[PDB]
Amino acid sequence: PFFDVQKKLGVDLDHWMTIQSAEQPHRIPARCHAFEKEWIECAHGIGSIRAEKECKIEFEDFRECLLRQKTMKRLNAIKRQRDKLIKEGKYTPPPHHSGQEDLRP
Amino acid sequence: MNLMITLLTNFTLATLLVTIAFWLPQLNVYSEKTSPDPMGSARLPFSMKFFLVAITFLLFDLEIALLLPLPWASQTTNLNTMLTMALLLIFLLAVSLAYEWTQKGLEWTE
Amino acid sequence: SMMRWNRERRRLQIEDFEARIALMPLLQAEKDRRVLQMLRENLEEEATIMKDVPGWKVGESVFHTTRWVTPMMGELYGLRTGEEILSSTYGFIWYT
Amino acid sequence: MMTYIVFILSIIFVMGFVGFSSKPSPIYGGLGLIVSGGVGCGIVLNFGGSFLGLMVFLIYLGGMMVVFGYTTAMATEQYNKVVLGTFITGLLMEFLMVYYVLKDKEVEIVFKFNGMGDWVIYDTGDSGFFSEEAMGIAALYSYGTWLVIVTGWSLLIGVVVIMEITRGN
Amino acid sequence: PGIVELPSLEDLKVQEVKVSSSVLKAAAHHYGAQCDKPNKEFMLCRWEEKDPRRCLEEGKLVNQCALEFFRQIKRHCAEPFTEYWTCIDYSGLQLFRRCRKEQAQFDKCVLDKL
Amino acid sequence: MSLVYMNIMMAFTVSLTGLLMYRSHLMSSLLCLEGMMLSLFILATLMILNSHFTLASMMPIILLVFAACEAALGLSLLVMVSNTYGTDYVQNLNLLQC
Amino acid sequence: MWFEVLPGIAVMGVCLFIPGMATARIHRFSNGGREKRVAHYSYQWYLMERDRRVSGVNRYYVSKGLENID
Amino acid sequence: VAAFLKNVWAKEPVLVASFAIAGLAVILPTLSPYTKYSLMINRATPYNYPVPLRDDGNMPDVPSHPQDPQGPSLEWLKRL
Amino acid sequence: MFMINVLTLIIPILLAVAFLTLVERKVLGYMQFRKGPNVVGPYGLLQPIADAIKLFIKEPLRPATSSISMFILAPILALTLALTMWIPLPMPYPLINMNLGVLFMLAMSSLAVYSILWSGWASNSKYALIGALRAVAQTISYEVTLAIILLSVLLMNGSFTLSTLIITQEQVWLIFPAWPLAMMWFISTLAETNRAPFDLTEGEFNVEYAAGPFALFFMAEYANIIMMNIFTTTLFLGAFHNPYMPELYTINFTIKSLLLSITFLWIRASYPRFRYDQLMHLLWKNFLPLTLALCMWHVSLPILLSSIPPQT
Amino acid sequence: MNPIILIIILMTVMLGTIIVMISTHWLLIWIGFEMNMLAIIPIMMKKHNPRATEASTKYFLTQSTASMLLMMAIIINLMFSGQWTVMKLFNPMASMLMTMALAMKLGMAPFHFWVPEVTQGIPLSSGLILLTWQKLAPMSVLYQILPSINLDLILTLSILSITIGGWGGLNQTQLRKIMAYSSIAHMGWMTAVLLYNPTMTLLNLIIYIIMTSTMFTLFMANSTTTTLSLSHTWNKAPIMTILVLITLLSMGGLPPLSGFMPKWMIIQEMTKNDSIILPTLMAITALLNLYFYMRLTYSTALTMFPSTNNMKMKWQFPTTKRMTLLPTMTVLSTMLLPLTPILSILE
Ligand SMILES: CCCCCCCCCCCCCCCCCC(=O)OC[C@H](COP(=O)([O-])OCC[N+](C)(C)C)OC(=O)CCCCCCCCCCCCCCCCC
Ligand SMILES: CCCCCCCCCCCCCCCCCC(=O)OC[C@H](COP(=O)(O)OCCN)OC(=O)CCCCCCCCCCCCCCCCC
Ligand SMILES: CCCCCCCCCCCCCCCCCC(=O)OC[C@H](COP(=O)(O)OCCN)OC(=O)CCCCCCCCCCCCCCCCC
Ligand SMILES: CCCCCCCCCCCCCCCCCC(=O)OC[C@H](COP(=O)(O)OCCN)OC(=O)CCCCCCCCCCCCCCCCC
Ligand SMILES: CCCCCCCCCCCCCCCCCC(=O)OC[C@H](COP(=O)(O)OCCN)OC(=O)CCCCCCCCCCCCCCCCC
Ligand SMILES: CCCCCCCCCCC1=C(C)C(=O)C(OC)=C(OC)C1=O
Repeated sequence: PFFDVQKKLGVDLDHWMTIQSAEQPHRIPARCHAFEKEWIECAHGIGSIRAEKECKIEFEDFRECLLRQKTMKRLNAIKRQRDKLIKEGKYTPPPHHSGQEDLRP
Repeated sequence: MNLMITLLTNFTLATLLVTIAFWLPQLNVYSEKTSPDPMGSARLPFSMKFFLVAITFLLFDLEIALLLPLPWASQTTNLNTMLTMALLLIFLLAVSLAYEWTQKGLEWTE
Repeated sequence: SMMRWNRERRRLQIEDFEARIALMPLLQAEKDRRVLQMLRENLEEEATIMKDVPGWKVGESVFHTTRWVTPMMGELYGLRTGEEILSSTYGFIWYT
Repeated sequence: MMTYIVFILSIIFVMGFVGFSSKPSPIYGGLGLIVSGGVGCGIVLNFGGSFLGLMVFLIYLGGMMVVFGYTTAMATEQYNKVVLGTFITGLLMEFLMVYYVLKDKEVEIVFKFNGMGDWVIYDTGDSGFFSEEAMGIAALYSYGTWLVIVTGWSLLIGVVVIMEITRGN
Repeated sequence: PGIVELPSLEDLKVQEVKVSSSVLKAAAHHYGAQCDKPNKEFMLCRWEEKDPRRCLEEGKLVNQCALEFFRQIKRHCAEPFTEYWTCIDYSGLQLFRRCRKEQAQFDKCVLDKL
Repeated sequence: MSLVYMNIMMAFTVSLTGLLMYRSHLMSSLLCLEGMMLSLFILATLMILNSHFTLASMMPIILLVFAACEAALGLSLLVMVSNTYGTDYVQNLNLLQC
Repeated sequence: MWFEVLPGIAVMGVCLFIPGMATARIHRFSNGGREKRVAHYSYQWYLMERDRRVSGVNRYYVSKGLENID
Repeated sequence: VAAFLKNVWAKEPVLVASFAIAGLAVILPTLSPYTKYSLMINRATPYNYPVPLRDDGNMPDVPSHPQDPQGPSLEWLKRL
Repeated sequence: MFMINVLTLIIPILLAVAFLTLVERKVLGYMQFRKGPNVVGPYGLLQPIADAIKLFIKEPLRPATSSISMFILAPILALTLALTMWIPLPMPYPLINMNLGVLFMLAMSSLAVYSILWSGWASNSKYALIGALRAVAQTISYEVTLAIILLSVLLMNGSFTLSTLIITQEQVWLIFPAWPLAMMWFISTLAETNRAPFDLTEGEFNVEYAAGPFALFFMAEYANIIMMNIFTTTLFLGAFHNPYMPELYTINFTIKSLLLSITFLWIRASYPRFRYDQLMHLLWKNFLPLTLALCMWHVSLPILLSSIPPQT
Repeated sequence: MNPIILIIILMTVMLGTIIVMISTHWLLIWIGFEMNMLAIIPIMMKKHNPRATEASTKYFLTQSTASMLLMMAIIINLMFSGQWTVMKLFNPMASMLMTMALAMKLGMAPFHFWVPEVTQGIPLSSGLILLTWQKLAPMSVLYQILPSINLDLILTLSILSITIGGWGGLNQTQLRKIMAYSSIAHMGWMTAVLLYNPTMTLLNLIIYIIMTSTMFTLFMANSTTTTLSLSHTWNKAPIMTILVLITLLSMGGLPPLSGFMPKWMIIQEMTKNDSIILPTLMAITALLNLYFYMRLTYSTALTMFPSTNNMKMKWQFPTTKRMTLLPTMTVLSTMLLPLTPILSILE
């Protein structure tokens, strides 16, 4: 039983806290506002059964924005290869990745 | 970082003073004291009233926790709704106090 | 007295906020050039590090879409020293 | 070491729960949950949640664990192998997790977890002249109307229920 | 997926506005009045493109129009401006309300000479 | 995912198994229950502060208040138990086996 | 008489005058003869870190004015 | 309504002051003429950036410069 | 350099607590038509030094503690919380300038009852435990009106920033819009620190501590007294602040806080003690209804006057 | 209890269940369960004896543990989905934890271990609320999360609930434990047809609530809590023996009665999905429930156990109890099978 009293009576009891793409105070965007807006506008109206297979790209984009697992795995690979080349002496860091370059602005 | 250093300094000063208080007069070689209370050995009687004032504290402190964002909530653009809900929270705290009154909850610690 | 003075304080707050608003285009342009500088530096150091690893695409987006994504803290300050890391990632929180 | 500090606090956090999940005595359990609340508050403070961490102090520790220690001090009249065994068991489980995720930079107990410090996942922008956390909590009175109604009604009913079930009549 | 395309380091070179935050805040309202047009071109480009790489050249115009703002202060009113941003610079919250006579001298000199 | 979530979830499961394996006391059980609530507070807080989802910042406070009220209820239940047997021992609560 | 309590109040008042005077002089000494920068908000921290980068001496408080532009 | 009020003010003046202050706090914002100015000041405080509009060709009331006459004015806030 | 600033905070706190004992004995002496100490030092100034040397070489009382660990931790927690209540205090600049210094102080004062509770349970006396439960219930009772009065006053401030509370009071003292909140605040902070007429720990919990640790509890309690008077001074009697001469603010708030601490000393030599139910009646049936009514008034009042203070 | 306070507390129970039913946010679901538990605790402690306090303590522990697992499932849903809609769950770990939490709230086996205790400890009216109204909100959440419910988990909980609630009541002489093990078996029947057709779940829930309300209303009318006290009914109120006869023959699923209606329809929606073994085993296991229903009808209606002398006094006082809806519920729980296609109103 989902007695949709809110849509029937036209009141907004809890839809505002439901998603990150909703109206936030002082127009603060979430860090994955665009990804969630794209996933919601993809998966709207077509049902969950169609939405699990027809909006997989937007949902993988949004999940990887949220958790950043592919990003952190890529950073793990870059940093670990960098540490191996430092340990082998095949590589040196640049001066701008050591703190001796007087940052931009 | 300055705050963590300050907390560590205050804890270290307190522990140093407590160690001096618990170990400087131990070096006194005074005397061994042979055979070192209104109730003799009876058990502690449970007071229902102390527990009642503690739970009344806890519930009104939860209502305080709801009231704590009000200096930030006065800055909103939806001020009629904000003012209504603020007066409604303080009114429900007052209704909690009135019900605690009239059902003899504030008795012998009034 | 509190009426007059809190009204004056609101006008002073609006003045400070419009000073901020007048400064936000320049700070936004410098911020954009700052993050693009750091991403180009990370890209070139990835190109000179990730030469041995088979099947690696340098600068490959982990996202499917080609829309710009705001850079993560580890994406920008990953290859740098821990002093710049701590200053960027807990500097404001630990400040006094 | 300092870039891992939240992680280090979180390790203390897990240790603190083994300080009372082994259940030595409810007063030592209360002390362990107080130290756990302090370090978990510090974890909340290090993502920028100052108001939420001060709710952990003012309401969880200074409000509620006061009442736990108060009620416990009115019981357990003042004067183990299983406790210390379970304590070292949970401690060795947690340090094996630490050792695995620090030697592999990846672990999977139930979910996959990264092994780098959690500073990496943060945002690189500013929030202007407001804390987003403070304004989202200030939003409780304008946007959060139904939530305030049901929370205040549940607290009023909580006062009524506590007075009913402790009266004995 | 695909390769992200970043601009080269030559595309990011520009004459940086290397002044402090009190120098910016003291000169803020005249910067918001006089450097209006390329700033609003840039910020409209920045909220419509939603991508800073598509907004670089307009930003250069910002970094072009800011410097001409300060040179035109330096050619005519460097001394009341310096006296004003020093008093702004003393304060911890950088209050305008502590610094009204220096603001009055700076606004009088800018309204006369510029 | 992030590494601090590992420790907050594992803390929740530690306090779960503490709340799911009683020793003697009902107070130690309520301590494990409120440790579970505390770990939920920390975990929801780190998510909401992570994703900058602004409106859910009032969410953990609510998660505090209700559940803290819940704790009050449990404490009163414990007191009624301690107003029958003199202790809060869970082995005295076996009158309902028959 | 009643002015006999005044040496103890004077000692206690000097002992309360020391912390505020000391933190004011330390905030002037550690920040280039000025107040400590209050950064309660992330915009204020953004400006303060921009000052740290534009000074060239890795210090936010060393200010750069019209002499730094051409 | 008259003897009862003097009786409760004689016996329990703390409660009478409580309900009087709470009653003024309820009713007086609905009767105050300055309640509207609170709304108008809180909506005129610019926390965000005033993101400009693309001039399509027909916006007669939107200014091109902040010092232009058209647009929202705050002379009521300066004067009061 | 910051460590020097922490030392110049915490060492003069200890010195002012040491000489507050002399000021208490002298002011209670002259209000009782006698003198206070004037033999041990010149004008009595060496009495706290003599008394500290006396207490630190007195025999340890050596109790049978229930828990050794909490018997150690209760003075440690009392002194640590007594010292950390000073670091957001703006005078005119705090040691730790934070955005939520008010709420920080309310939190660290809410944590102060664990020292009383652990010292009461760590003693084997059931009488000491009953006294500790009474003192904890008293303190957590008056923390309610501390929180609500403090919230109602900070509705005129705009934030929980203590440094903003000086900017708030540059045209008027905040006691003029909020004197009923001020007087209930003042009596509630008098009831926080177990101070007369609310001192039922002296009327017939840490009596099992030796002279050293009992002196540490005593000095933590007087550090709380000086601190709550300074916090009441900043909160209701905000002094003039010239930013180019901060010592004007420092001399001014020091004079006001000394007068307010002498006002605590002047209350304790004027009234008899409440019975325990009488100050419970004072909280729950007198202070808390007016506190809620004035909280409604100070919510609705900046809206009806258009005097809502700035967020920043 | 003060009757005004009783009305406010029952409205708060109903309010918490309605807040679960009508809300689209997960925090409001959790709030509805918290409000529901917090308000139902005094209904259990109404008579103030140690059995009610023990039952309320056990109920508090199980429902608090379920609420914590519910909030953990919600938090993992916010991890792996970034949002709060009460809909399908975007992680099998959060799906497993929420199915466990709702199984603990319903008392489905092997989390059934609080249902025969608490129902024994509390009065018949509070047990009526616990076995009828407190099944509404978790079945509503299970209605709305069923695209993410694991099949083997819900079917394991269902068959384990049916078998354990069948073998529970065979050893029982206390009527409230009989209704509790009947509750466990029927909740297994409701959740077994859940992922196939939730309309039949709703039909089983409505028919079970009608029959359980009929049986508790008869128990409150006759003031009997044991089998052997229910056996005195024929010498006092002979019509009530006929009513408990037809209602217990209904609850066993015997045609032509209405309690045959749900389980048959459940089989009617499970043989469509090519499950033949599972509804057969479920139907054969329901014979255990029907066996102890037949035991109760033998003790009450079909034989005459010996009564005592003082019963002759109770012949002189008619029933002054407000037997609310007892003819209506007695008719609806027996003679509703010719109206079987009415179930489309639940679609
Ligand atoms: C910050 C600087 C200091 C601030 C001032 C404080 C300094 C003075 C200290 C004096 C020594 C105090 C020693 C401890 C005393 C404790 C006992 C005590 O006083 O109990 C309090 C007493 C307690 O009551 P009681 O016990 O005296 O009276 C009997 C009470 N019954 C009947 C319940 C038994 O009074 C209060 O609670 C009053 C609190 C403050 C009231 C403020 C009211 C302000 C006016 C509001 C408006 C009124 C008009 C109506 C509306 C008009 C609208 C236009
Ligand atoms: C509508 C406005 C908002 C209202 C809600 C907000 C209130 C804010 C303040 C919080 C109050 C919380 C506590 C309320 C408890 C009320 C019940 C009560 O105290 O009754 C008992 C009392 C007599 O005291 P007694 O029981 O004898 O005490 C023993 C010691 N002698 O009985 C009495 O003293 C009689 C009390 C009832 C009559 C009070 C009348 C006051 C009228 C003031 C002027 C009009 C103000 C406008 C609002 C009127 C609302 C009725
Ligand atoms: C921030 C400021 C804080 C200030 C805190 C302290 C306030 C009070 C400061 C001290 C005021 C003066 C104290 C004088 C004490 C009495 C000294 C005296 O007269 O001692 C005499 C005694 C015997 O001498 P004898 O030679 O026998 O005399 C016979 C003469 N034919 O000889 C002796 O006893 C030996 C000499 C002992 C000297 C002790 C002096 C007092 C030390 C107190 C500690 C604090 C020091 C000051 C700190 C702040 C200033 C830097
Ligand atoms: C039984 C054990 C022993 C008992 C005695 C000792 C423990 C009890 C007494 C000490 C209590 C310590 C309290 C520590 C946290 C206090 C809250 C806090 O830090 O608030 C201040 C501030 C928030 O203000 P804000 O301005 O927003 O932050 C700056 C950015 N603008 O936030 C900040 O500035 C954040 C700074 C970075 C994060 C700091 C984290 C500190 C370390 C973790 C907590 C330490 C205490 C753990 C044990 C507590 C036991 C009660
Ligand atoms: C998709 C589905 C959505 C939801 C659909 C609707 C679901 C309906 C669930 C019904 C739950 C009923 C719960 C119990 C009734 C609530 C009120 C209550 O507590 O009544 C009992 C009350 C207590 O009286 P008391 O003084 O305690 O008596 C003790 C003896 N001296 O009074 C008594 O003891 C009096 C004795 C007779 C009471 C009979 C009450 C019958 C109530 C149930 C009617 C049938 C359900 C509605 C129709 C079917 C709908 C599915
Ligand atoms: C080393 C720093 C000081 C350590 C603490 C000792 C001095 C302060 C407390 C001593 C004290 C004084 C002066 C005192 O006067 C007094 O009586 C009212 C006490 O007992 C209740 C005391 O404990």
